[PDB]
Amino acid sequence: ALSLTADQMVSALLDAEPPILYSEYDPTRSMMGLLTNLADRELVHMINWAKRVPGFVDLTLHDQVHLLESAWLEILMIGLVWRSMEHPGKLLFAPNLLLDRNQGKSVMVEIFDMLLATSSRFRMMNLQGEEFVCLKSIILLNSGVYTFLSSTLKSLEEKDHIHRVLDKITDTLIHLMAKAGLTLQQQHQRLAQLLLILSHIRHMSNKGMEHLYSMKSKNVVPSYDLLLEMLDAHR
Amino acid sequence: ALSLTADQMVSALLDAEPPILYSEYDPTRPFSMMGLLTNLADRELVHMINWAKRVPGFVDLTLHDQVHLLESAWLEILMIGLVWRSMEHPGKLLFAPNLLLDRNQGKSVGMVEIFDMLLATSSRFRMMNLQGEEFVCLKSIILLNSGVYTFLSSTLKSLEEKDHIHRVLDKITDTLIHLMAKAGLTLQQQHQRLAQLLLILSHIRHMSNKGMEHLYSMKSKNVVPSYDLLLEMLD
Ligand SMILES: Oc1ccc2c(c1)CC[C@H](c1ccccc1)[C@@H]2c1ccc(OCCN2CCCC2)cc1
Ligand SMILES: Oc1ccc2c(c1)CC[C@H](c1ccccc1)[C@@H]2c1ccc(OCCN2CCCC2)cc1
Repeated sequence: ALSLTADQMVSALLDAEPPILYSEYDPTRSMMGLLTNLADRELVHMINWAKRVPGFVDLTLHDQVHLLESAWLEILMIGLVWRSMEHPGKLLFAPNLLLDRNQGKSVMVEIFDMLLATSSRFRMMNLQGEEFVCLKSIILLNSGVYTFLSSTLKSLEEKDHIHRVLDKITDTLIHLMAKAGLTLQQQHQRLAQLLLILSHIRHMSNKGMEHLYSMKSKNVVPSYDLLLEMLDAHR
Repeated sequence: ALSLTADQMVSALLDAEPPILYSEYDPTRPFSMMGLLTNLADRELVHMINWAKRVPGFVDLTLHDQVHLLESAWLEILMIGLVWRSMEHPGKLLFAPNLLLDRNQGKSVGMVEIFDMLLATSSRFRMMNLQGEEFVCLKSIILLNSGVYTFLSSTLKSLEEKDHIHRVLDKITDTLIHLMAKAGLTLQQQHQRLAQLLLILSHIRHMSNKGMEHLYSMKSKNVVPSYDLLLEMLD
């Protein structure tokens, strides 16, 4: 896992990409309903993607669940922002569900606006697909790593492993930038620009989690046990 | 500001550092908690405004954008300051030199949750052996980055403002790399450490959101600094 080359890391991540799902509605002849149904179906595929992120299945089941519990909304969001990049002023939730900010005003527009701004920022930077899949894996590995409130020997080893995998993704990002002919200065500047966007994505997830919690619906935040069930796969 | 050398940037940030304040209580009296922390935070905010104006490039911005940046970043900046001065006190948070608290003392006034996250950040700083020069760079990055994706304006002036902010952020990136090269780190180690440092900022954003949630939940008129209060201090 930690022996992969930069190109091999990229190929692994590109091959692991989840599919783009459609919204489920009768196109012949409810907004939050549609988004929730979409998000729920994406989550199943996200679990498959996560297990194919180099290093992720080396972790205990418990730590895998903790990471996904922390990162799942950030991952949905960065995927949406990536899909939306070439659609200025709109969010491509699905190919049959492309919404502008006005259509967010039915429940939400605050969140829509933050996502739209991220998409624009990605457009301004000319974010590449290879960079995107690196950033998405970084979110998965990083978002929950500081909240392992455990200091068992096992936990120390798990955190050390995660930071080693995060280092390899850093090396990989730098490599893609060197491959594109960027100077050393441009490389570290772009690395920093990309990573700083992750704090905003964290911010957006927190705002969105605040909404889901306020709905006071039993199933709207994925339980540890539900995440456990999807992750704890038999063979 | 964009013409400062790396060493000049560091010197300017080091000289701009705010003082360490004390908690205001009669130490001869029996040992409220939120009251002490709030009084401390309020007095720190005044010095924070002073610090911000000495961050190279910050006063080049419009008053309105300065307020926006501080509105977005002020709790993150208090938190990173806390985590930094707690670095050499494992298991404790050094709110002030006369107010060193462990997690059991956080349980008095949903605070232990926030205490635990702060403690974990301090431990992460400790393990990375974070340096003072690095810390002031990171704090400046928070000030400039946290609000830059939420200006929600695309006037010519706002385009110029965002461009300037990203140029200053780039210079701070250059500065961090130079500090690491000065310390003898290889190019690989430099990029990996830059990444490790910046990824911690997502967790600090997370912590600020959790804390803002508490302050808002108090329903007290002045506990979240208003736009116009920040404007008066920034005049
Ligand atoms: O590609 C995507 C599909 C749907 C979404 C997003 C990306 C980005 C955030 C969205 C959002 C809008 C308003 C409030 C909060 C978030 C929305 C979305 C809606 C609902 C969600 O949660 C539904 C609950 N559901 C239960 C288990 C997991 C999710 C997640 C995301
Ligand atoms: O060095 C510092 C002084 C005080 C603090 C911190 C750092 C870190 C977060 C703290 C916290 C504890 C519980 C909940 C939220 C945050 C607490 C703190 C307490 C109160 C605060 O807000 C008071 C309101 N006040 C009104 C204008 C500005 C702040 C901010 C930070």
